[PDB]
Amino acid sequence: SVLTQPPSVSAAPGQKVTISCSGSSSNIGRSYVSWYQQVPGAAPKLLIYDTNKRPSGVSDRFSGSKSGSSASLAITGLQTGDEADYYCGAWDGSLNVHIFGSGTKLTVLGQPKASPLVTLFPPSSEELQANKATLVCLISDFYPGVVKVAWKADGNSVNTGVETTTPSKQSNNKYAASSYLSLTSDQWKSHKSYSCQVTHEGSTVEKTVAPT
Amino acid sequence: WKDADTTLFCASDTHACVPTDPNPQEIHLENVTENFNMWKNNMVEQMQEDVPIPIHYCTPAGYVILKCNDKNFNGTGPCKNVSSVQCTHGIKRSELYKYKVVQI
Amino acid sequence: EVQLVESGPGLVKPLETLSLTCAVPGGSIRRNYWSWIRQPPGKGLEWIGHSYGSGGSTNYNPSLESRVTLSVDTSKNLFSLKLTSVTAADTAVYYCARTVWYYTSGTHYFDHWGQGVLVTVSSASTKGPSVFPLAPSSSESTAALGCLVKDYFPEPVTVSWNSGSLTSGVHTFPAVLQSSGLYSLSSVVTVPSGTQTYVCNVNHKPSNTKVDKRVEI
Ligand SMILES: *[C@@H]1O[C@H](CO)[C@@H](O)[C@H](O)[C@H]1NC(C)=O
Ligand SMILES: [Cl-]
Ligand SMILES: [Cl-]
Ligand SMILES: [Cl-]
Repeated sequence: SVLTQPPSVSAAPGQKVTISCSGSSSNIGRSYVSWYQQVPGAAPKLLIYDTNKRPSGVSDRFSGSKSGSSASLAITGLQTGDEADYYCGAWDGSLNVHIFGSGTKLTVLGQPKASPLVTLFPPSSEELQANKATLVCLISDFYPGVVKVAWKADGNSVNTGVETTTPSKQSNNKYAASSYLSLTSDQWKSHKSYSCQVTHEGSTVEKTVAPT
Repeated sequence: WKDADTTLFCASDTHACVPTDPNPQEIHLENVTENFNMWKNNMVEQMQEDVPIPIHYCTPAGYVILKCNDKNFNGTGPCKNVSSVQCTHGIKRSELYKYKVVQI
Repeated sequence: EVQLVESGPGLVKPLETLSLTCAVPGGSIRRNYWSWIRQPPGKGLEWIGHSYGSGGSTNYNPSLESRVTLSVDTSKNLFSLKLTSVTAADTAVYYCARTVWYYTSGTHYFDHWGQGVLVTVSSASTKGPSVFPLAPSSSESTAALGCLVKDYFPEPVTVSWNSGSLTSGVHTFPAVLQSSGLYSLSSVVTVPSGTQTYVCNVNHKPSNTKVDKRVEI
Protein backbone atom coordinates (compact mmCIF):
# COMPACT_ATOMS: atom_id res chain seq x y z
CA SER A 1 0.00 0.00 0.00
CA VAL A 2 2.18 2.86 -1.37
CA LEU A 3 1.87 5.82 -3.77
CA THR A 4 3.38 4.69 -7.09
CA GLN A 5 6.84 5.90 -8.18
CA PRO A 6 9.21 4.70 -10.87
CA PRO A 7 12.00 2.55 -9.46
CA SER A 8 14.74 4.29 -11.40
CA VAL A 9 15.18 7.80 -12.89
CA SER A 10 18.45 8.79 -14.48
CA ALA A 11 20.18 11.37 -16.71
CA ALA A 12 23.65 12.61 -17.65
CA PRO A 13 25.11 15.40 -15.50
CA GLY A 14 23.54 18.77 -16.04
CA GLN A 15 20.27 17.39 -17.41
CA LYS A 16 16.80 17.83 -16.08
CA VAL A 17 14.63 14.96 -14.75
CA THR A 18 11.22 14.49 -13.21
CA ILE A 19 9.96 11.91 -10.70
CA SER A 20 6.24 11.00 -10.67
CA CYS A 21 4.21 9.95 -7.64
CA SER A 22 0.66 8.74 -8.19
CA GLY A 23 -2.02 8.11 -5.69
CA SER A 24 -5.71 8.84 -5.32
CA SER A 25 -8.18 11.51 -4.35
CA SER A 26 -8.16 10.51 -0.58
CA ASN A 27 -4.40 11.33 -0.45
CA ILE A 28 -2.55 13.37 -3.15
CA GLY A 29 -5.97 14.53 -4.45
CA ARG A 30 -6.90 16.26 -1.18
CA SER A 31 -3.66 16.60 0.86
CA TYR A 32 -0.32 18.41 0.60
CA VAL A 33 2.60 16.38 -0.67
CA SER A 34 6.09 16.13 0.82
CA TRP A 35 9.26 14.73 -0.68
CA TYR A 36 12.21 13.19 1.10
CA GLN A 37 15.79 12.56 -0.14
CA GLN A 38 17.73 9.71 1.39
CA VAL A 39 21.37 8.68 0.82
CA PRO A 40 21.51 4.96 1.63
CA GLY A 41 22.66 4.24 5.19
CA ALA A 42 21.57 7.74 6.29
CA ALA A 43 18.24 9.03 7.44
CA PRO A 44 15.86 10.75 4.93
CA LYS A 45 15.72 14.51 4.93
CA LEU A 46 12.82 16.80 4.01
CA LEU A 47 13.20 18.13 0.48
CA ILE A 48 9.77 19.57 -0.27
CA TYR A 49 6.75 20.21 1.98
CA ASP A 50 3.35 21.77 1.37
CA THR A 51 3.54 20.43 -2.24
CA ASN A 52 5.99 23.04 -3.61
CA LYS A 53 7.82 24.66 -0.70
CA ARG A 54 11.55 24.22 -0.06
CA PRO A 55 13.13 24.11 3.41
CA SER A 56 16.45 25.94 4.03
CA GLY A 57 19.37 24.36 2.29
CA VAL A 58 17.34 23.04 -0.68
CA SER A 59 18.15 24.82 -3.92
CA ASP A 60 15.72 26.02 -6.45
CA ARG A 61 16.90 23.34 -8.85
CA PHE A 62 14.26 21.25 -7.00
CA SER A 63 10.55 21.97 -7.55
CA GLY A 64 7.37 20.16 -6.62
CA SER A 65 3.85 20.25 -7.94
CA LYS A 66 0.73 18.22 -8.22
CA SER A 67 -2.11 17.72 -10.68
CA GLY A 68 -5.25 15.83 -9.55
CA SER A 69 -4.01 12.63 -7.87
CA SER A 70 -0.40 12.76 -9.13
CA ALA A 71 2.54 14.76 -7.90
CA SER A 72 5.88 15.40 -9.40
CA LEU A 73 9.42 16.43 -8.46
CA ALA A 74 11.46 18.14 -11.18
CA ILE A 75 15.25 18.52 -10.81
CA THR A 76 17.44 20.62 -13.07
CA GLY A 77 21.23 20.67 -13.25
CA LEU A 78 21.47 17.08 -12.20
CA GLN A 79 24.63 16.38 -10.27
CA THR A 80 26.40 13.97 -7.91
CA GLY A 81 24.96 15.60 -4.81
CA ASP A 82 21.45 14.68 -5.99
CA GLU A 83 22.07 10.89 -6.19
CA ALA A 84 19.78 9.34 -3.59
CA ASP A 85 16.50 7.58 -3.09
CA TYR A 86 13.50 9.85 -3.30
CA TYR A 87 10.13 9.33 -1.57
CA CYS A 88 6.91 11.28 -1.85
CA GLY A 89 4.42 11.27 0.96
CA ALA A 90 0.99 12.54 1.83
CA TRP A 91 -1.65 12.24 4.49
CA ASP A 92 -4.59 10.03 3.61
CA GLY A 93 -7.66 11.74 4.96
CA SER A 94 -9.88 8.64 4.69
CA LEU A 95 -7.54 6.06 6.28
CA ASN A 96 -5.84 8.59 8.57
CA VAL A 97 -2.27 7.50 7.77
CA HIS A 98 0.74 9.06 6.22
CA ILE A 99 1.32 7.15 3.03
CA PHE A 100 4.77 7.11 1.50
CA GLY A 101 5.60 6.38 -2.18
CA SER A 102 7.44 3.24 -3.26
CA GLY A 103 10.76 5.04 -3.77
CA THR A 104 12.91 6.11 -6.79
CA LYS A 105 16.67 5.76 -7.10
CA LEU A 106 18.09 8.76 -8.95
CA THR A 107 21.33 8.10 -10.79
CA VAL A 108 23.64 10.60 -12.50
CA LEU A 109 24.81 8.66 -15.54
CA GLY A 110 28.60 8.35 -15.42
CA GLN A 111 28.98 5.39 -17.79
CA PRO A 112 26.96 3.56 -20.65
CA LYS A 113 23.65 2.03 -19.59
CA ALA A 114 23.98 -1.71 -19.80
CA SER A 115 21.54 -4.62 -19.64
CA PRO A 116 21.82 -7.38 -17.04
CA LEU A 117 23.38 -10.78 -17.63
CA VAL A 118 21.34 -13.34 -15.69
CA THR A 119 22.47 -16.77 -14.53
CA LEU A 120 20.11 -19.05 -12.70
CA PHE A 121 21.63 -21.91 -10.62
CA PRO A 122 19.41 -24.80 -9.77
CA PRO A 123 20.02 -26.37 -6.29
CA SER A 124 23.29 -28.25 -6.02
CA SER A 125 23.25 -32.00 -5.59
CA GLU A 126 24.99 -31.31 -2.24
CA GLU A 127 22.20 -29.11 -1.02
CA LEU A 128 19.54 -31.62 -2.14
CA GLN A 129 21.49 -34.31 -0.14
CA ALA A 130 20.61 -32.18 2.86
CA ASN A 131 16.92 -32.00 1.83
CA LYS A 132 16.99 -28.33 0.79
CA ALA A 133 16.87 -26.53 -2.49
CA THR A 134 17.93 -22.93 -3.02
CA LEU A 135 17.70 -21.46 -6.47
CA VAL A 136 20.26 -18.70 -7.03
CA CYS A 137 19.60 -15.99 -9.58
CA LEU A 138 22.75 -13.98 -10.18
CA ILE A 139 22.46 -10.73 -12.01
CA SER A 140 25.52 -8.90 -13.33
CA ASP A 141 27.03 -6.16 -15.44
CA PHE A 142 24.09 -3.72 -15.39
CA TYR A 143 23.76 0.04 -15.13
CA PRO A 144 22.03 1.99 -13.70
CA GLY A 145 21.88 0.01 -10.49
CA VAL A 146 18.19 -0.76 -10.22
CA VAL A 147 16.44 -4.09 -10.94
CA LYS A 148 13.17 -5.76 -10.11
CA VAL A 149 13.13 -9.54 -9.69
CA ALA A 150 10.09 -11.84 -9.98
CA TRP A 151 9.97 -15.59 -9.51
CA LYS A 152 7.60 -18.10 -10.92
CA ALA A 153 6.94 -21.80 -10.37
CA ASP A 154 5.07 -23.48 -13.35
CA GLY A 155 4.19 -20.00 -14.52
CA ASN A 156 2.64 -18.87 -11.22
CA SER A 157 4.08 -16.02 -9.10
CA VAL A 158 6.01 -17.06 -6.08
CA ASN A 159 5.96 -14.90 -3.03
CA THR A 160 7.29 -17.11 -0.24
CA GLY A 161 10.96 -17.88 0.37
CA VAL A 162 12.27 -14.99 -1.80
CA GLU A 163 15.14 -12.74 -0.72
CA THR A 164 16.96 -10.27 -3.01
CA THR A 165 20.01 -8.06 -2.39
CA THR A 166 20.34 -4.34 -3.19
CA PRO A 167 22.49 -3.81 -6.30
CA SER A 168 26.07 -2.84 -5.51
CA LYS A 169 29.16 -2.28 -7.55
CA GLN A 170 31.41 -4.86 -9.11
CA SER A 171 35.10 -4.24 -9.52
CA ASN A 172 34.49 -3.11 -13.14
CA ASN A 173 32.09 -0.45 -11.81
CA LYS A 174 28.87 -1.94 -13.23
CA TYR A 175 26.30 -3.30 -10.76
CA ALA A 176 25.37 -6.85 -9.59
CA ALA A 177 22.55 -8.19 -7.55
CA SER A 178 21.47 -11.65 -6.28
CA SER A 179 18.12 -13.22 -5.53
CA TYR A 180 17.27 -16.52 -3.81
CA LEU A 181 14.20 -18.78 -3.80
CA SER A 182 14.67 -21.08 -0.81
CA LEU A 183 12.66 -24.35 -0.87
CA THR A 184 12.76 -27.82 0.60
CA SER A 185 13.88 -30.60 -1.82
CA ASP A 186 10.34 -31.91 -1.87
CA GLN A 187 8.98 -28.48 -2.88
CA TRP A 188 11.62 -28.18 -5.61
CA LYS A 189 10.54 -31.56 -7.01
CA SER A 190 6.85 -30.66 -6.87
CA HIS A 191 7.00 -28.31 -9.93
CA LYS A 192 8.08 -28.76 -13.52
CA SER A 193 9.85 -25.45 -13.86
CA TYR A 194 10.92 -22.31 -12.11
CA SER A 195 12.05 -18.92 -13.52
CA CYS A 196 13.75 -15.80 -12.33
CA GLN A 197 12.64 -12.67 -14.23
CA VAL A 198 14.79 -9.59 -14.09
CA THR A 199 13.42 -6.17 -15.13
CA HIS A 200 15.89 -3.34 -15.92
CA GLU A 201 15.14 -0.05 -17.85
CA GLY A 202 12.29 -1.44 -19.88
CA SER A 203 13.96 -4.79 -20.49
CA THR A 204 13.13 -8.17 -19.10
CA VAL A 205 15.42 -11.17 -19.01
CA GLU A 206 13.89 -14.46 -17.88
CA LYS A 207 15.86 -17.63 -17.09
CA THR A 208 14.29 -21.02 -16.33
CA VAL A 209 15.44 -24.28 -14.64
CA ALA A 210 13.66 -27.65 -14.38
CA PRO A 211 14.15 -30.38 -11.67
CA THR A 212 16.15 -33.34 -13.18
CA TRP B 1 -16.93 22.50 23.01
CA LYS B 2 -15.62 23.55 26.45
CA ASP B 3 -12.99 26.00 27.84
CA ALA B 4 -9.82 23.90 28.27
CA ASP B 5 -6.05 24.24 28.72
CA THR B 6 -3.56 22.83 26.17
CA THR B 7 0.08 23.13 25.20
CA LEU B 8 0.15 25.12 21.90
CA PHE B 9 2.82 24.69 19.21
CA CYS B 10 4.56 27.65 17.52
CA ALA B 11 4.92 28.34 13.86
CA SER B 12 7.27 30.82 12.12
CA ASP B 13 8.91 30.98 8.63
CA THR B 14 14.28 29.61 17.37
CA HIS B 15 13.80 26.19 15.73
CA ALA B 16 11.27 24.84 18.36
CA CYS B 17 8.68 26.13 15.94
CA VAL B 18 7.38 24.51 12.74
CA PRO B 19 6.73 26.26 9.42
CA THR B 20 3.44 28.13 9.04
CA ASP B 21 0.17 26.62 7.97
CA PRO B 22 0.05 26.77 4.15
CA ASN B 23 -3.72 27.45 4.10
CA PRO B 24 -4.80 29.42 7.11
CA GLN B 25 -8.57 29.61 7.07
CA GLU B 26 -10.93 31.58 9.38
CA ILE B 27 -14.38 29.92 9.83
CA HIS B 28 -17.15 32.01 11.22
CA LEU B 29 -19.80 30.47 13.36
CA GLU B 30 -23.37 31.77 12.64
CA ASN B 31 -25.30 33.04 15.65
CA VAL B 32 -22.81 31.92 18.44
CA THR B 33 -21.78 34.14 21.39
CA GLU B 34 -18.82 33.24 23.56
CA ASN B 35 -17.66 34.79 26.80
CA PHE B 36 -13.98 35.85 26.86
CA ASN B 37 -12.30 36.58 30.15
CA MET B 38 -8.92 38.37 29.98
CA TRP B 39 -8.21 37.84 33.69
CA LYS B 40 -8.51 34.01 33.36
CA ASN B 41 -7.05 33.07 30.00
CA ASN B 42 -4.23 30.55 30.30
CA MET B 43 -3.56 30.43 26.56
CA VAL B 44 -2.78 34.13 26.45
CA GLU B 45 -0.41 34.23 29.42
CA GLN B 46 1.65 31.16 28.24
CA MET B 47 1.68 32.81 24.80
CA GLN B 48 3.16 36.19 25.81
CA GLU B 49 5.51 34.53 28.37
CA ASP B 50 6.87 32.28 25.63
CA VAL B 51 7.50 35.51 23.67
CA PRO B 52 9.77 40.49 12.13
CA ILE B 53 9.78 37.51 12.18
CA PRO B 54 6.20 36.72 13.35
CA ILE B 55 5.50 33.70 15.61
CA HIS B 56 2.06 32.02 15.52
CA TYR B 57 0.67 29.78 18.24
CA CYS B 58 -1.42 26.88 17.14
CA THR B 59 -3.63 24.17 18.56
CA PRO B 60 -3.08 20.44 18.13
CA ALA B 61 -6.03 18.30 16.81
CA GLY B 62 -8.70 17.92 19.53
CA TYR B 63 -8.60 21.67 20.32
CA VAL B 64 -9.42 24.87 18.44
CA ILE B 65 -8.83 28.64 18.96
CA LEU B 66 -11.88 30.88 19.03
CA LYS B 67 -11.25 34.46 17.86
CA CYS B 68 -13.39 37.51 18.84
CA ASN B 69 -14.10 39.75 15.83
CA ASP B 70 -16.36 42.18 17.68
CA LYS B 71 -15.58 45.85 17.31
CA ASN B 72 -16.41 46.58 21.01
CA PHE B 73 -14.08 43.99 22.33
CA ASN B 74 -11.43 44.74 24.98
CA GLY B 75 -10.59 41.26 26.31
CA THR B 76 -13.51 40.50 28.58
CA GLY B 77 -17.17 39.92 27.86
CA PRO B 78 -19.70 38.28 25.52
CA CYS B 79 -18.39 38.23 21.95
CA LYS B 80 -21.11 38.30 19.30
CA ASN B 81 -19.14 37.58 16.11
CA VAL B 82 -16.74 34.67 16.68
CA SER B 83 -14.36 32.62 14.43
CA SER B 84 -12.59 29.35 14.94
CA VAL B 85 -8.87 29.17 13.79
CA GLN B 86 -6.04 26.59 14.02
CA CYS B 87 -3.46 29.38 14.72
CA THR B 88 -3.20 32.99 15.89
CA HIS B 89 -2.00 35.78 13.69
CA GLY B 90 1.78 36.42 13.56
CA ILE B 91 2.95 38.15 16.79
CA LYS B 92 5.97 40.46 16.39
CA ARG B 93 1.31 42.89 25.53
CA SER B 94 -1.85 41.76 23.77
CA GLU B 95 -4.22 41.81 21.92
CA LEU B 96 -4.07 38.71 21.51
CA TYR B 97 -6.81 38.68 24.25
CA LYS B 98 -9.20 38.17 21.29
CA TYR B 99 -8.35 34.46 21.41
CA LYS B 100 -9.22 31.50 23.61
CA VAL B 101 -8.74 27.73 23.27
CA VAL B 102 -11.57 25.24 23.61
CA GLN B 103 -11.69 21.43 23.35
CA ILE B 104 -13.93 19.78 20.70
CA GLU C 1 18.96 21.12 13.80
CA VAL C 2 16.62 19.31 16.18
CA GLN C 3 18.68 16.31 17.46
CA LEU C 4 16.95 13.02 17.83
CA VAL C 5 18.76 9.91 18.91
CA GLU C 6 17.01 6.57 18.79
CA SER C 7 17.98 3.64 21.12
CA GLY C 8 17.11 0.01 21.76
CA PRO C 9 18.23 -3.59 21.26
CA GLY C 10 19.84 -4.49 18.00
CA LEU C 11 18.40 -8.03 18.24
CA VAL C 12 14.98 -9.34 19.40
CA LYS C 13 13.58 -12.87 19.31
CA PRO C 14 10.38 -13.61 17.34
CA LEU C 15 7.21 -13.13 19.34
CA GLU C 16 8.92 -10.88 21.86
CA THR C 17 8.13 -7.24 22.39
CA LEU C 18 10.35 -4.60 20.72
CA SER C 19 11.04 -1.44 22.76
CA LEU C 20 12.76 1.66 21.39
CA THR C 21 13.48 5.11 22.79
CA CYS C 22 14.08 8.48 21.11
CA ALA C 23 15.86 11.25 23.00
CA VAL C 24 14.76 14.85 22.27
CA PRO C 25 15.39 18.67 22.80
CA GLY C 26 13.81 19.74 26.09
CA GLY C 27 12.43 23.07 24.86
CA SER C 28 10.41 21.23 22.20
CA ILE C 29 9.23 17.74 23.25
CA ARG C 30 6.01 18.87 24.92
CA ARG C 31 4.95 21.28 22.13
CA ASN C 32 5.33 19.18 18.94
CA TYR C 33 4.17 16.01 17.22
CA TRP C 34 6.69 13.15 16.96
CA SER C 35 6.42 10.10 14.66
CA TRP C 36 8.12 6.73 14.38
CA ILE C 37 8.89 5.58 10.86
CA ARG C 38 10.62 2.37 9.74
CA GLN C 39 12.48 0.96 6.77
CA PRO C 40 13.26 -2.76 6.29
CA PRO C 41 16.79 -3.09 4.69
CA GLY C 42 16.59 -2.48 1.01
CA LYS C 43 12.86 -1.58 1.10
CA GLY C 44 10.80 1.58 1.51
CA LEU C 45 9.51 3.74 4.37
CA GLU C 46 6.55 3.04 6.55
CA TRP C 47 4.86 5.47 9.06
CA ILE C 48 4.17 3.86 12.33
CA GLY C 49 2.32 6.54 14.23
CA HIS C 50 2.48 9.88 15.90
CA SER C 51 1.78 11.37 19.31
CA TYR C 52 1.52 15.01 20.40
CA GLY C 53 4.06 15.86 23.09
CA SER C 54 1.38 16.79 25.66
CA GLY C 55 -1.82 15.18 24.40
CA GLY C 56 -4.05 13.45 24.46
CA SER C 57 -3.51 12.94 20.73
CA THR C 58 -2.14 9.72 19.28
CA ASN C 59 -2.69 8.31 15.75
CA TYR C 60 -1.44 4.89 14.71
CA ASN C 61 -0.98 3.36 11.30
CA PRO C 62 -4.16 1.35 11.19
CA SER C 63 -2.41 -1.91 10.11
CA LEU C 64 -0.04 -1.92 13.19
CA GLU C 65 -2.46 -0.34 15.66
CA SER C 66 -3.05 -3.56 17.69
CA ARG C 67 0.66 -4.05 18.32
CA VAL C 68 1.81 -0.45 18.78
CA THR C 69 2.12 1.85 21.73
CA LEU C 70 3.73 5.27 21.66
CA SER C 71 4.51 7.31 24.78
CA VAL C 72 6.01 10.62 25.72
CA ASP C 73 7.94 11.05 28.96
CA THR C 74 8.32 14.83 29.14
CA SER C 75 10.38 14.54 32.34
CA LYS C 76 13.21 12.48 30.83
CA ASN C 77 12.61 13.92 27.32
CA LEU C 78 11.95 10.44 25.83
CA PHE C 79 9.67 9.51 23.00
CA SER C 80 9.07 5.75 22.99
CA LEU C 81 7.78 2.91 20.96
CA LYS C 82 6.59 -0.54 22.01
CA LEU C 83 5.78 -3.11 19.34
CA THR C 84 4.50 -6.55 20.47
CA SER C 85 4.80 -10.02 18.96
CA VAL C 86 7.50 -9.19 16.42
CA THR C 87 8.17 -11.35 13.34
CA ALA C 88 10.81 -11.48 10.52
CA ALA C 89 8.82 -8.64 8.80
CA ASP C 90 9.67 -6.20 11.72
CA THR C 91 13.41 -6.21 10.94
CA ALA C 92 14.03 -2.63 9.97
CA VAL C 93 15.77 0.63 10.68
CA TYR C 94 13.43 2.59 12.99
CA TYR C 95 13.53 6.43 12.87
CA CYS C 96 11.90 9.06 15.09
CA ALA C 97 10.94 12.35 13.46
CA ARG C 98 9.53 15.63 14.38
CA THR C 99 6.21 15.89 12.65
CA VAL C 100 4.35 18.94 11.33
CA TRP C 101 0.60 18.54 11.20
CA TYR C 102 -2.06 21.09 10.42
CA TYR C 103 -5.03 18.81 10.48
CA THR C 104 -7.54 21.36 9.12
CA SER C 105 -5.25 22.10 6.07
CA GLY C 106 -4.33 18.44 5.35
CA THR C 107 -0.60 18.82 5.59
CA HIS C 108 1.41 16.18 7.51
CA TYR C 109 5.22 15.87 7.05
CA PHE C 110 8.53 15.13 8.76
CA ASP C 111 10.93 17.95 9.01
CA HIS C 112 13.68 16.63 11.36
CA TRP C 113 14.79 13.09 11.61
CA GLY C 114 16.95 11.12 13.94
CA GLN C 115 19.70 8.86 12.74
CA GLY C 116 17.90 5.50 12.90
CA VAL C 117 18.55 2.21 14.72
CA LEU C 118 18.67 -1.23 13.22
CA VAL C 119 16.54 -3.91 14.86
CA THR C 120 17.06 -7.43 13.63
CA VAL C 121 14.48 -10.08 14.52
CA SER C 122 16.06 -13.55 14.87
CA SER C 123 15.83 -16.54 17.26
CA ALA C 124 19.30 -17.74 16.01
CA SER C 125 22.33 -18.62 18.04
CA THR C 126 25.84 -18.60 16.56
CA LYS C 127 25.96 -21.01 13.60
CA GLY C 128 28.61 -21.70 10.96
CA PRO C 129 27.57 -21.89 7.30
CA SER C 130 27.08 -24.79 4.92
CA VAL C 131 28.85 -24.10 1.67
CA PHE C 132 27.46 -25.40 -1.57
CA PRO C 133 28.97 -25.26 -5.04
CA LEU C 134 27.37 -23.37 -7.88
CA ALA C 135 28.57 -25.33 -10.91
CA PRO C 136 28.33 -24.07 -14.46
CA SER C 137 25.88 -25.85 -16.82
CA SER C 138 26.23 -26.31 -20.69
CA SER C 139 26.86 -18.12 -24.00
CA GLU C 140 29.66 -20.67 -24.60
CA SER C 141 32.88 -18.49 -24.43
CA THR C 142 32.61 -17.88 -20.62
CA ALA C 143 30.84 -19.45 -17.61
CA ALA C 144 29.82 -18.26 -14.15
CA LEU C 145 30.66 -20.47 -11.12
CA GLY C 146 30.26 -19.91 -7.44
CA CYS C 147 29.71 -20.87 -3.75
CA LEU C 148 26.47 -20.46 -1.90
CA VAL C 149 27.23 -19.69 1.76
CA LYS C 150 24.08 -20.74 3.50
CA ASP C 151 22.49 -20.36 6.94
CA TYR C 152 25.09 -18.62 9.18
CA PHE C 153 24.73 -16.26 12.17
CA PRO C 154 25.81 -13.60 12.97
CA GLU C 155 27.51 -11.65 10.15
CA PRO C 156 30.01 -11.49 8.65
CA VAL C 157 31.43 -14.07 6.25
CA THR C 158 34.26 -13.42 3.87
CA VAL C 159 35.25 -15.41 0.78
CA SER C 160 38.32 -15.75 -1.39
CA TRP C 161 39.11 -18.09 -4.23
CA ASN C 162 42.04 -20.43 -4.80
CA SER C 163 43.58 -18.97 -1.57
CA GLY C 164 43.72 -15.49 -3.11
CA SER C 165 45.13 -16.61 -6.46
CA LEU C 166 41.86 -15.85 -8.24
CA THR C 167 40.65 -12.28 -7.96
CA SER C 168 39.65 -11.23 -11.52
CA GLY C 169 35.94 -11.49 -12.20
CA VAL C 170 35.26 -12.35 -8.55
CA HIS C 171 32.24 -10.86 -6.94
CA THR C 172 31.01 -11.53 -3.44
CA PHE C 173 27.48 -10.35 -2.73
CA PRO C 174 26.02 -8.82 0.43
CA ALA C 175 24.11 -11.18 2.66
CA VAL C 176 20.38 -11.69 2.82
CA LEU C 177 18.52 -12.49 6.03
CA GLN C 178 16.00 -15.20 5.52
CA SER C 179 12.79 -15.46 7.57
CA SER C 180 14.47 -18.40 9.30
CA GLY C 181 16.62 -15.82 11.10
CA LEU C 182 19.83 -16.91 9.39
CA TYR C 183 21.97 -15.13 6.77
CA SER C 184 23.19 -16.39 3.34
CA LEU C 185 25.43 -14.95 0.59
CA SER C 186 27.04 -16.01 -2.61
CA SER C 187 30.34 -15.42 -4.31
CA VAL C 188 30.76 -15.85 -8.00
CA VAL C 189 33.48 -15.78 -10.62
CA THR C 190 33.45 -15.70 -14.44
CA VAL C 191 35.97 -17.97 -16.16
CA PRO C 192 36.72 -19.27 -19.71
CA SER C 193 34.43 -22.13 -20.71
CA GLY C 194 37.05 -25.84 -17.03
CA THR C 195 40.06 -28.19 -16.96
CA GLN C 196 41.73 -26.22 -14.09
CA THR C 197 40.91 -25.89 -10.37
CA TYR C 198 38.51 -23.51 -8.45
CA VAL C 199 38.12 -23.59 -4.65
CA CYS C 200 36.17 -21.03 -2.58
CA ASN C 201 37.62 -20.31 0.79
CA VAL C 202 34.96 -19.22 3.26
CA ASN C 203 35.64 -17.64 6.65
CA HIS C 204 33.08 -17.24 9.46
CA LYS C 205 34.99 -15.91 12.46
CA PRO C 206 32.01 -15.81 14.89
CA SER C 207 31.70 -19.64 14.79
CA ASN C 208 35.45 -20.03 14.19
CA THR C 209 34.67 -21.86 10.95
CA LYS C 210 36.74 -21.99 7.70
CA VAL C 211 35.45 -23.95 4.71
CA ASP C 212 37.18 -24.91 1.42
CA LYS C 213 34.91 -26.13 -1.28
CA ARG C 214 35.97 -27.30 -4.71
CA VAL C 215 33.63 -26.25 -7.50
CA GLU C 216 33.53 -28.86 -10.23
CA ILE C 217 31.44 -29.65 -13.29
C1 LIG D 1 -13.31 47.96 28.35
O1 LIG D 1 -14.63 48.31 27.89
C2 LIG D 1 -15.56 48.81 28.84
C3 LIG D 1 -16.87 49.12 28.11
O2 LIG D 1 -17.33 47.88 27.59
C4 LIG D 1 -15.01 50.03 29.61
O3 LIG D 1 -15.91 50.36 30.65
C5 LIG D 1 -13.64 49.69 30.24
O4 LIG D 1 -13.07 50.84 30.84
C6 LIG D 1 -12.68 49.11 29.17
N1 LIG D 1 -11.44 48.61 29.78
C7 LIG D 1 -10.26 49.18 29.56
C8 LIG D 1 -9.05 48.56 30.23
O5 LIG D 1 -10.13 50.14 28.82
CL1 LIG E 1 14.89 7.65 -16.57
CL1 LIG F 1 3.56 -18.25 -2.58
CL1 LIG G 1 16.97 -36.54 -12.54
